[PDB]
Amino acid sequence: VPDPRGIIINLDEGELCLNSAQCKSNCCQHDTILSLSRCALKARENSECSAFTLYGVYYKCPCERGLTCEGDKSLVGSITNTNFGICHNVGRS
Repeated sequence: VPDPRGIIINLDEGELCLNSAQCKSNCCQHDTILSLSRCALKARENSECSAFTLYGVYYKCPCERGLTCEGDKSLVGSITNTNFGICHNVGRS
């Protein structure tokens, strides 16, 4: 009996997900506070990205391989959870 098989993951983007660690592209995308979440792709250069990640669903997914999330301010009259950085090519050498 080779150890307990609890790691049942690997789902493509465009399908209904609970957390972000279930899809192949680790990005369960939140439909703005309502919580009906569907998987998506990671962010590209000059797009909004979440600089920290939890064990769960994301409002703006993190940056691609070699690019950083630039999370310095982004609070132009803040009431909801709308505070995000921009993807740029700093995390390489």
